[PDB]
Amino acid sequence: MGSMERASLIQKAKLAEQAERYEDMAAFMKGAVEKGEELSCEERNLLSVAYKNVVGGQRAAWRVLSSIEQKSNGPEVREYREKVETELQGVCDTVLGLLDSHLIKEAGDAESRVFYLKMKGDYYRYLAEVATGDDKKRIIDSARSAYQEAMDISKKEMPPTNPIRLGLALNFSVFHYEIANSPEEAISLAKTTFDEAMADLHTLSEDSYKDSTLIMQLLRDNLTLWT
Amino acid sequence: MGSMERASLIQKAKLAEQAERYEDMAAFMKGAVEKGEELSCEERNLLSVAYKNVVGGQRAAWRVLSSIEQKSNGPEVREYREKVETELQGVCDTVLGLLDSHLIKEAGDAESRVFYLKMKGDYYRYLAEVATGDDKKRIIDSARSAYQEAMDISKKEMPPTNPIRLGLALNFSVFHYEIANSPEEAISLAKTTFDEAMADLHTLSEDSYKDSTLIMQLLRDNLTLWT
Amino acid sequence: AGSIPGRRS
Amino acid sequence: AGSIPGRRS
Ligand SMILES: *Cc1ccc(S(=O)(=O)N2CCOc3cc(OC)ccc32)cc1
Ligand SMILES: *Cc1ccc(S(=O)(=O)N2CCOc3cc(OC)ccc32)cc1
Ligand SMILES: [Cl-]
Ligand SMILES: [Cl-]
Ligand SMILES: [Cl-]
Ligand SMILES: [Cl-]
Repeated sequence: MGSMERASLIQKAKLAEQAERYEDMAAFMKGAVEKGEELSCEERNLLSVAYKNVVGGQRAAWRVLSSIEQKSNGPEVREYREKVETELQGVCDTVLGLLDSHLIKEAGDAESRVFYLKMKGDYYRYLAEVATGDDKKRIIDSARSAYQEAMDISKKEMPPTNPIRLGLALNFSVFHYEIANSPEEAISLAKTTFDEAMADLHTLSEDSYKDSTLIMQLLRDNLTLWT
Repeated sequence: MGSMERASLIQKAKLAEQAERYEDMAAFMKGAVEKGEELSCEERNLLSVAYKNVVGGQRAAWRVLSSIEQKSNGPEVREYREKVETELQGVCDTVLGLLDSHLIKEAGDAESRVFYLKMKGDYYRYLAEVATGDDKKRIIDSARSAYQEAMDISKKEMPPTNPIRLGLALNFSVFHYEIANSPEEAISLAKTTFDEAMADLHTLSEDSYKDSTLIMQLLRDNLTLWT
Repeated sequence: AGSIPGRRS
Repeated sequence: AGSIPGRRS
C-alpha cells in the first residue's frame, strides 16, 4: 500500500468495513500504520475492528477443525487445522509487529498507550489459544505482561468508567479464565471492575453512560456464566 | 494444489465448508477439478457451493460500494468498487474456465451436463451484473445461451420435479427479470415451472417431495415479489 | 428475487 | 465468555 495516500487508505478502510470486507480493511489499515504517523482515536478503532474480525473468523474456523480433529483421535484434518493455525499465527504476528514498530513506543497519551497494550495482550492471547510447544508458557506470559502494563496505566490515568479501561479489564478477565487457568482471578477482576464503574456512573453524560453500561453488561454476562 | 491427492482435496473441501472457509473450499475444489477426472454428484455440489459463496460475498460487497458511488455522483469509492469488481470478474472467469476445460465437454449424462450449463449461465449472469462496456450485450447473450441449452436438455431428459431442472428454471427466470429486462418472460417461466412441478409431485417419495417443494417455494416467493 | 442456494438450508 | 467487540453493536 506504499503508493497510496494515507487519507485514501483510511477512507478505503471505512468503505471496506461497510462492505464487510475485513481482510481488505486490515490491509488498508496496515498500510496506514506503515505511513509512520500516529493514529487518531477513530483510526485506532479502524485498525482494531479490522484485525479483530479477521482473526475472529480464523479462531472460529480453528475451533471447528480442532473439534473434528479431537473426535477423530488420514492426515487431512490435522493438516488443514495446521494450515488455518499457521495463517492465524501469521496475522497475530503481523498485528504484534505493527504494535512493536512503532505504535506503542510513540504512544504517550494514556488513551492511546492503553489501547495498544490491550491489543498486544489480545493478540498474544490468540496465539496462546493455539499454542502447545516449548514457547507456550512464554506466549502466555507475554499476554499477561502487556495486559498488566495496560492495567497499571489505566488505573492511574483513567476513570473507572472509561470504556477502554473497562474493555481492557473485560479482556484481561477472559485471559485469566480461559488462558491462565485462574477463574477466581477472572471473577474477582470482573466484579471489582463492575462495582467501581457502577459507583462512577453518576458523573457521566447520557452518551458516556451508554458506553460504560454496555461494557458493564458484558462483565455481568461473563460473571453469570462463571458463577 | 497439484501435489495433493484428489481424495484429500475433496475431504478438505468438506472440512472447509464446515469451518465456513469458502475461499479455501473453492481452491480445494479447483484443485480437484484440475485432476482431470469427472465429478460425482456430491463433488459437483461442493464445487458449486464453494464458488457460489465466494462470488455471493463479492456481489454483496460490490452492491454496497456501487450504492455509495451512485450517491456520491475523490476517486477512492470508484477505485475500490473497481477493485472488488475486478476480483469478482476474476473468480467468474476462473469458474467459467473450469467449466470450459473440461467439465462440460466430458459431461454426457443429463444431470451433469445440465448442472454445469446452469453454472455457466450463472457465472455469465454475475459478469452481466457488473458489465457496462462494449461486451455487455455479448455477456448477456452468453448467459442466455448457456441457460437455454440447459433448459432444452432438462425438458427432454428430466421430470418436471427434478431439483436441478427446477433450480435451473428458477435461475433463468431471475436472469430474465434482473438482467434481460424481460419480466413477463420471468413470470411466465416461473409460473409454468411451478405448475408443471405441482402436477408431478404425486410421483415422488417423501424426501424427493421435500426437495421439489422447497424449490417450488422459491419460485412462488419470486412470483409474489414480481406480481 | 432469489436464485438457488448452495445447500438445501 | 465474551471479550470486547470491535464496535458498540
Ligand atoms: C442448481 C441445483 C443444484 C443442486 C440441487 S440439489 O442437489 O437437488 N440441492 C442441493 C443444492 O441446493 C438445494 C436447494 C433445494 O431447495 C432450496 C433443494 C435441493 C438442493 C438443485 C439445484
Ligand atoms: C478495547 C476498547 C476499544 C474501543 C472502545 S470504544 O471506543 O469506547 N467503543 C468502540 C469499540 O467497541 C465498544 C463497545 C462498547 O460496548 C460493548 C462500548 C464502546 C465501544 C472500548 C474498548
Ligand atoms: Cl502523502
Ligand atoms: Cl506520541
Ligand atoms: Cl492420485
Ligand atoms: Cl463423461
